[PDB]
Amino acid sequence: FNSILFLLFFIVNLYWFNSGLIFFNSVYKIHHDAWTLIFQTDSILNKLKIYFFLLPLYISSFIHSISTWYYNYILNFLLFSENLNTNTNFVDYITYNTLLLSKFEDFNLFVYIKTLLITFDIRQINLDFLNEYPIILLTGLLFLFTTIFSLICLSYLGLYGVFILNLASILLFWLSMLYYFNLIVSENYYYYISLGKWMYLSNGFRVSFDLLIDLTSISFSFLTLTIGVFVYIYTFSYFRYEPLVERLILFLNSFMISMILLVSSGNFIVLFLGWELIGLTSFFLINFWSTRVGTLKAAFKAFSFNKLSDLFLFFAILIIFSTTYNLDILSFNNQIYLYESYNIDMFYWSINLIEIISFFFISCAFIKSAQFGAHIWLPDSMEAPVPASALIHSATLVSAGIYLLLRLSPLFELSKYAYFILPLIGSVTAFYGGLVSAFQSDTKKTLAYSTISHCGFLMVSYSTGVLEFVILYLYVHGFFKAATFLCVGNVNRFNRNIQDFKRMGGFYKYLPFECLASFVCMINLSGLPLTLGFYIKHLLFIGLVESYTLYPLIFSSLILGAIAGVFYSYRLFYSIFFDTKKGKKAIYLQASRIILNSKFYSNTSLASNLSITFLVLISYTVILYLYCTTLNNYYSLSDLKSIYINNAYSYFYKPDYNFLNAVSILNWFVIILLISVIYLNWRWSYYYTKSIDSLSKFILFSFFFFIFSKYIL
Amino acid sequence: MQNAYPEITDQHREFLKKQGLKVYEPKPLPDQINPFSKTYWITNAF
Amino acid sequence: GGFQKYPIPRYLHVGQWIVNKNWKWNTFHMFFPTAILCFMVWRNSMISTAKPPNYGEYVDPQSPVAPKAIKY
Amino acid sequence: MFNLNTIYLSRIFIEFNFYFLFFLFLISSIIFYFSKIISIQNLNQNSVFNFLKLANIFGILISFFIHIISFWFYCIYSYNLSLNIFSDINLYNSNSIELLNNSLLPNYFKSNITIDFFGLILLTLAYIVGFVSILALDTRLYWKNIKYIFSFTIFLLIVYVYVTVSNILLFFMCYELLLIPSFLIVYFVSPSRRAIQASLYFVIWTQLGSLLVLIAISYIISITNTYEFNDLKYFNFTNSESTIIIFLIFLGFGFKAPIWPFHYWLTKTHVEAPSGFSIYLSGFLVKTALYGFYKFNTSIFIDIDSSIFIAICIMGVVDSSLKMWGQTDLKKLVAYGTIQEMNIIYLAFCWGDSCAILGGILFSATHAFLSALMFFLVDCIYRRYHTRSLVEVNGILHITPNLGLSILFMLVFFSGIPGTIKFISEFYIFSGLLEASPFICFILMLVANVLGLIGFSKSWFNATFGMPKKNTKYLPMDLSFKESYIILYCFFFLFIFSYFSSIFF
Amino acid sequence: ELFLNEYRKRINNEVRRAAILTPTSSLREKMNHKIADQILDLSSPHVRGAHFQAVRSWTDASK
Amino acid sequence: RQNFAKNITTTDIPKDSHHFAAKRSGFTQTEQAPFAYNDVYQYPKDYKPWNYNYKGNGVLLALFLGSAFSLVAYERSYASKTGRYQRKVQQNYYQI
Ligand SMILES: CCCCCCCCCCCCCCCCCC(=O)OC[C@H](COP(=O)([O-])OCC(O)COP(=O)([O-])OC[C@@H](COC(=O)CCCCCCCCCCCCCCCCC)OC(=O)CCCCCCCCCCCCCCCCC)OC(=O)CCCCCCCCCCCCCCCCC
Ligand SMILES: CCCCCCCCCCCCCCCCCC(=O)OC[C@H](COP(=O)([O-])OCC(O)COP(=O)([O-])OC[C@@H](COC(=O)CCCCCCCCCCCCCCCCC)OC(=O)CCCCCCCCCCCCCCCCC)OC(=O)CCCCCCCCCCCCCCCCC
Ligand SMILES: CCCCCCCCCCCCCCCCCC(=O)OC[C@H](COP(=O)([O-])OCC[N+](C)(C)C)OC(=O)CCCCCCCCCCCCCCCCC
Ligand SMILES: CCCCCCCCCCCCCCCCCC(=O)OC[C@H](COP(=O)([O-])OCC[N+](C)(C)C)OC(=O)CCCCCCCCCCCCCCCCC
Ligand SMILES: CCCCCCCCCCCCCCCCCC(=O)OC[C@H](COP(=O)([O-])OCC[N+](C)(C)C)OC(=O)CCCCCCCCCCCCCCCCC
Ligand SMILES: CCCCCCCCCCCCCCCCCC(=O)OC[C@H](COP(=O)([O-])OCC[N+](C)(C)C)OC(=O)CCCCCCCCCCCCCCCCC
Ligand SMILES: CCCCCCCCCCCCCCCC(=O)OC[C@H](COP(=O)(O)O)OC(=O)CCCCCCCCCCCCCCC
Repeated sequence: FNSILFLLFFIVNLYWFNSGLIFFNSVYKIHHDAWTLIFQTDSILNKLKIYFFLLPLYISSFIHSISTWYYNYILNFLLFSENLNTNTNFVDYITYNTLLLSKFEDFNLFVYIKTLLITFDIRQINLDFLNEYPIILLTGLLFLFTTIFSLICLSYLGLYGVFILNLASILLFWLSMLYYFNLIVSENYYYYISLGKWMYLSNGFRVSFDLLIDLTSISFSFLTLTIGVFVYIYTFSYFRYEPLVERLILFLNSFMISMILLVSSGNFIVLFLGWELIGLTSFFLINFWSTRVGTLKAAFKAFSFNKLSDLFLFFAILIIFSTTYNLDILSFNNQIYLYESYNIDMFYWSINLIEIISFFFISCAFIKSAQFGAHIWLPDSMEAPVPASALIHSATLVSAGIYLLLRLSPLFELSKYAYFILPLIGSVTAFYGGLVSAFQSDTKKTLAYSTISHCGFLMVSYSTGVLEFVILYLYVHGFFKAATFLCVGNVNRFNRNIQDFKRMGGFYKYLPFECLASFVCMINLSGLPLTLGFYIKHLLFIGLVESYTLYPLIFSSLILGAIAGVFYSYRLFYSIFFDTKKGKKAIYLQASRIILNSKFYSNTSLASNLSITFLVLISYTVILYLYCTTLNNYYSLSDLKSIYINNAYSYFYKPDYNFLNAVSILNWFVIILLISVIYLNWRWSYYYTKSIDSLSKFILFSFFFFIFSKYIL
Repeated sequence: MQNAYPEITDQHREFLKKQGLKVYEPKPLPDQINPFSKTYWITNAF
Repeated sequence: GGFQKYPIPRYLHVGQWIVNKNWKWNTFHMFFPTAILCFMVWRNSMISTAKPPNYGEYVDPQSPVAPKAIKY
Repeated sequence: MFNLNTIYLSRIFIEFNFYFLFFLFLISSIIFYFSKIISIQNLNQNSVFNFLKLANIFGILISFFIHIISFWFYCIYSYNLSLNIFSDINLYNSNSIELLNNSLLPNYFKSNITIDFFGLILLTLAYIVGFVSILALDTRLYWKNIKYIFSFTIFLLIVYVYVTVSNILLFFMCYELLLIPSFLIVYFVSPSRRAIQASLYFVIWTQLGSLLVLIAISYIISITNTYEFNDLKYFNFTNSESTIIIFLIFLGFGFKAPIWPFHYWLTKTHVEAPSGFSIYLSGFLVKTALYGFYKFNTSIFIDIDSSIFIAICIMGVVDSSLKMWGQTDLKKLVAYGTIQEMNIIYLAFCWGDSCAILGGILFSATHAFLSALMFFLVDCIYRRYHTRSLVEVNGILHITPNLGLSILFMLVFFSGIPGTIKFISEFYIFSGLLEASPFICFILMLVANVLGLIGFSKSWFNATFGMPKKNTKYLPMDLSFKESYIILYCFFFLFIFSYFSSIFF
Repeated sequence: ELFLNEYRKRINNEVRRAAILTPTSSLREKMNHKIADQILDLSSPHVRGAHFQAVRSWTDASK
Repeated sequence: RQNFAKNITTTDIPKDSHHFAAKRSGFTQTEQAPFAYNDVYQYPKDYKPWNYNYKGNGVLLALFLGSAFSLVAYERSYASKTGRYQRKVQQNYYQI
């Protein structure tokens, strides 16, 4: 009973068995059918020699025969089926199968072991295999199951356990998404995956659970996931020292996965599922402060609007199913043109089928994008914690309508109602949100109304009909809105949950990183000259159509909304950071104590600063990649699957003098507004006269500098 | 079931082949994905 | 920053300020099995995945893979 | 490959499960009557009440397992019977296979058993809902009402004969037998004092419809002397007779299956009845009426416009949905939800034997399970918090997290999320109604799924959320294992029944 | 009736296959063929997709 | 109310008799009499009230055996449907 002796005997037996296998294989090759003539020779000496020298083969065959006999008995017992092929007795069967050695003819122990070892070898995996089969599904399922199981098992996973588990899952998901983003956007790669036959929806119909990873899906998915990764990293610092941080983290993960499922939906049933899931998870995030009933009122407002949108979407899907006996998104997109000519007989009116379907879709899209009239819930949804607010308002909850329009664009291209309604409502919402945000005094409310304005601009861009411009606008707005939301969240946490900047002043020194990060993020968000966010508005005005009947109102509202960005950006930044100290004495004194002076001193989190920095860097890189893909001379974007060409790119490639000078009007309007917000004095100061003098110096120097640059050189 | 797309000629196919295009052909499931594969069952046992 | 900590009843199974000593092993035994489950789901679903042709490939209209209309 | 063995196994299982239940009930009753001079509980650990509870529970459960097996056998049998009829086209060949009865047990009431998918769905609902309700009524049965432990076994036997009979008179008698046990339960087991009047309202309101159905049955039997339920193919009712029969049948069965304005009794009984018996009532006892209406109206040929009946059903749905908001009582709110769902189900049966019946059956199953879930949640709230009123109950989630989670997931399921038989049934009904009358479909969907849904969600969310600062010395602990697993099983069924074979749906 | 619905489901699946295989360019050109005519010919009057009843005369049922 | 017997014989109740001790000397003329039973429940160490504390393999084995039986039964059913004693595995399988 020695382990060393057992191992040595096992190794010796392995070598003997391998040698016997090789010998039998060679002899079998030589004597395919005549091997028995020598193996089973009647000679006693030869029989004994063969048995002794092939004992490992014989014992292995005996064990295999016993195992096969027992397995066949078990199968017969369980299935009440047949016999062991034949009714051979136990003795006859075992003797025959043990004497038979042909089972080893193609078997080599070393080769088999090597195959088993190399089966798990990871060197083999290649990009080509990944390109053939998408690993995005494997990582998304990982993230989903991690979130679900973490929700269920909270006691097992403490604060740190939940954070680390979900961080690993989300990082893997984001890296895979990043890998496939390059292929889908430019290389014309898209996948249609099916998990199975989900449900039966008619007498003989059964819809499968399918996902569509296309350019339209990936544009939203990658943006949401990239924003969510850094929001997740930031939340652990924002909700620092809170009773319930795991709950908030898991709610954020749930909302992210719900939005990902919605955007990457293969059929209307999955789309509706994702729609309801984002609604429910947004409700939970808004109602996070469950103890308070004041929060429940805002949550219930959002819930009612979401249920109305669900009604509209469900009715539209029912109309589509009744018309075409199909719920597949691709099939519907490629079939809708045939049924365009059809009408539906309703109560007393014959409504055009496309018009009614597009009416319901646009209604639900407006409700979820917080357009004018249906936006009443968005200002009240700010009761959620800042990470949840950023995620919902950047690219997750308020872009659902934009995703719907982009995915079902072939439908709306043949919609008279869409043509009339999208530009008017978009421009009105843009103007309303911009002006209200400019006049707003609270940080979260300002960001919410700015989000409403940018959603209006997105609607107007879709009305223009350049899906590339819409996608660029969506990406820019989402990234920079999220970054600004994180910055204001740090500011609010420092200011002790007081979100109004009337009590904020001189925070530049107390939050140095937030000041500069907010400066960059706001100049990019509010379309300002010489910034990454100027081109989105420039392209929107390039593509704006002029055949509308309400074009005067549409254009005036668009101009006012576009200019409104400057006021809110300036007010937010200046009032928060560089205005006179208006906050309570405690806020400043508690942090100005000399004892706190240390290398570790900070009023924010190092992880939060790093998360914001990485978010800004990645947003810049991705926006540049999209700009190169679309706005470059060589068009390298993937197919959008739309046959409607707007001609808008003509005024981007070869603009005429008329349009070039027309854009200057808005440019100079913005310039005058900047001069007003900078040099305008509302309060007496020691620097009133010197401020007027500086304005005079700037005007005269600008004139002379222009003279020298243009003429004197 | 019957062909839906309009037909093309064998001469046109040969012209495309000379130009360097390839005929799309579905590929068999790899051993890892194939559910009737020794690799698949070794993975299951592991 | 956060709210002041207050006592939570022992009998009540709630998540207020819950931290687990064995969170490392808990995470280890909650991550890898989930990864294996997702791998199984992924390999099951890949059988029913569709991809368009590659860059140098064209679909022959008369090949079986090409779409076929219903024959009455 | 279908063989006669499967046919006979199906028939034998169906026939013998009934006798299994009957013998269990007979033995339990004999023990109960002959063990004590007076049939009341002896307040000690050695009472026969424990044995009777054990026998009832694990007779229902084992019969439910056998019913699963027999239902699967029936599905195979019906599918292969349809294949046998449809497949062969030769004129000389015809499927004429005759089966000989067993010599072990007799045919109850000398009737040959006939089973249908709707009947077996109804029987499965009976089993499951009866199991839940019996599990609920343990705290109510004490020392003088222990005789009502057999009420659910009696219900199961009545429903078994109801769904496994091809005789019109036996069908009607089984339908009418359900009144006595239910009335006795409400009268003697209900804690509240208003249950005394609620029971009388229930009896009178249901008996008016019972009399209407009795008049219809008398019209059918007196005119057609047949009772086989299939000889009606060879007899045609004139227009006047047919319209009278359909009106009587619809009104009579709508008295039981609540329709506007005949739901006053339902609201009263649900509010004032035992929390464990409300589950059984709403889940099952209102669907025997739907099954009977389906059978009668599909057997009779009707040449009348169903617009009036559709209008009645839609008015009931609208009325219940609009009233949902104004209820602070959770039990009454769930009762209004039951009225809404039952009216939708009844509307699903207004087009004769069209494909609407499939959606109606699926919606009946999902409503049974959903109503059981909702009434069980209300029962848990009332039993641990000694009130079922929104003003007195607030912040359930923060003291009983599992109960609050159950409420939230119940609301999500009630909303009709995809992946649930609730969503599937809504899809069936609305897809049909869109083509039948699109504007009516829009109005129905709008009302039910927005206004009624918001009214329903307001009270439940207000109860779940908030801050329970009142009566801190009397706060409960949490759900028990029994309650938690009942809730989990309801969720599991609502989710997984969507994978049931689509052949019958 | 189930068989006609199956025809509609099959043609819808073929349209999805065409959409995935063929790029948006020439997709409508290739669809304006047997496939589009069959899609229109399998509309609601001819196949009962999800309607409660397929309104058929006795002659249509016999056919 | 409950009428079951507390003192079961299937096993001995875990208990600790040292937490509470009964006074037996030094009484006063105003002090109440001590208590006779002072045993408290003692839980097994490493018992976690927040989970099921289930350490058996019976459920897992039952589920795995059910799944394996379902797999083999489906294999046999497919062979019967194809009219063969066993599955005829093809040389190549494609996506579908
Ligand atoms: C407190 C509850 C309150 C409830 C009431 C309130 C309800 C409403 C509110 C809800 C929210 C509040 C409650 C939640 C908090 C609870 C807190 C708590 O109690 O903590 C302790 C609780 C228990 O852990 P523990 O106390 O530490 O230890 C328990 C024992 O040690 C474990 O002992 P063991 O290791 O021996 O395990 C025993 C067994 C567990 O035994 C059971 O649970 C018996 C189940 C019998 C069948 C019943 C139907 C099952 C339907 C599917 C769902 C499976 C159950 C998972 C839970 C539901 C989903 C989340 O484990 C298994 O083997 C799992 C496999 C189960 C599969 C069975 C499938 C049957 C057929 C189903 C239909 C056909 C499917 C075809 C699929 C085809 C291929 C895709 O915390 C958890 O661990 C949570 C687990 C959550 C589920 C995930 C893990 C299982 C995954 C199974 C496979 C599915 C995943 C993907 C597979 C992909 C490949 C196929
Ligand atoms: C959106 C809504 C979301 C809602 C959900 C949110 C998430 C909720 C999460 C929390 C709740 C769920 C997860 C946790 C559940 C609890 C897990 C747990 O561990 O609890 C511990 C829990 C409490 O532990 P305990 O107090 O110790 O109680 C132990 C049990 O009494 C018994 O334990 P045991 O150790 O005594 O094991 C007993 C076992 C005994 O196990 C065994 O016997 C297996 C080993 C022997 C194999 C046979 C060998 C024969 C030859 C002898 C060989 C030598 C001896 C070998 C054995 C040696 C000993 C090991 O017997 C059985 O299990 C009988 C089953 C038999 C029928 C089914 C399986 C067979 C199918 C057919 C097979 C055909 C082929 C085979 C043929 C065989 C020849 C005829 O125990 C259990 O896990 C029991 C199972 C049921 C637990 C509750 C399950 C609830 C599931 C809820 C699902 C809800 C789904 C909702 C989906 C909604 C979707 C929208
Ligand atoms: C008539 C010519 C055709 C154009 C028609 C339109 C005329 C111009 C209309 C401009 C409306 C701007 C509204 C901004 C509201 C900002 C509100 C806010 O945030 O608080 C105040 C913030 C300051 O916020 P604050 O926080 O620093 O202090 C606020 C102090 N209290 C509250 C006391 C007021 O910004 C401003 O004060 C600047 C706005 C006032 C000055 C407006 C000058 C307009 C110059 C127009 C130039 C036109 C150029 C020619 C071409 C135009 C057409 C192409
Ligand atoms: C086979 C494939 C995989 C099978 C897995 C099936 C999973 C089915 C769904 C499981 C849901 C589990 C919920 C657990 C909730 C635990 C309690 C909790 O979180 O705290 C409650 C909190 C606080 O709880 P607490 O701290 O008082 O108590 C925790 C401990 N207990 C409950 C045990 C006492 O209360 C609330 O405010 C309610 C919040 C509910 C939030 C629910 C969000 C769910 C989001 C899921 C997103 C999934 C996306 C899916 C995408 C794909 C869709 C096709
Ligand atoms: C003409 C023929 C007439 C036949 C009449 C039938 C007479 C029935 C008499 C019932 C007596 C019940 C008490 C027996 C003594 C129990 C002793 C005990 O508890 O020790 C534990 C021992 C053994 O326990 P154990 O620990 O070995 O657990 C294993 C249990 N068995 C053996 C069943 C697998 O006795 C029992 O557990 C028996 C429990 C009996 C009660 C069962 C209740 C469920 C419903 C069935 C009741 C009977 C109705 C008929 C069958 C159903 C319909 C087909
Ligand atoms: C809703 C009321 C409150 C709730 C209680 C319910 C009570 C009413 C229940 C429904 C009764 C039937 C009403 C619809 C009848 C439709 C057919 C019809 O009459 O049209 C003329 C019919 C149909 O005619 P037709 O024009 O269609 O075709 C035949 C034409 N001729 C004859 C000329 C060839 O004509 C008749 O033959 C007259 C029949 C009159 C029958 C009226 C009495 C019915 C008595 C039995 C039921 C009593 C129930 C009482 C319950 C207790 C009340 C408190
Ligand atoms: C560019 C992506 C960047 C992000 C990647 C994140 C990680 C993704 C997960 C790893 C890849 C999995 C898919 C493999 C595809 C494939 O089969 O690729 C094919 C190769 C073999 O090549 P061939 O099939 O072509 O011959 O597969 C293998 O070699 C299988 C070996 C295992 C691979 C990792 C399995 C991960 C699942 C969990 C394992 C848990 C182990 C036990 C823990 C206790």
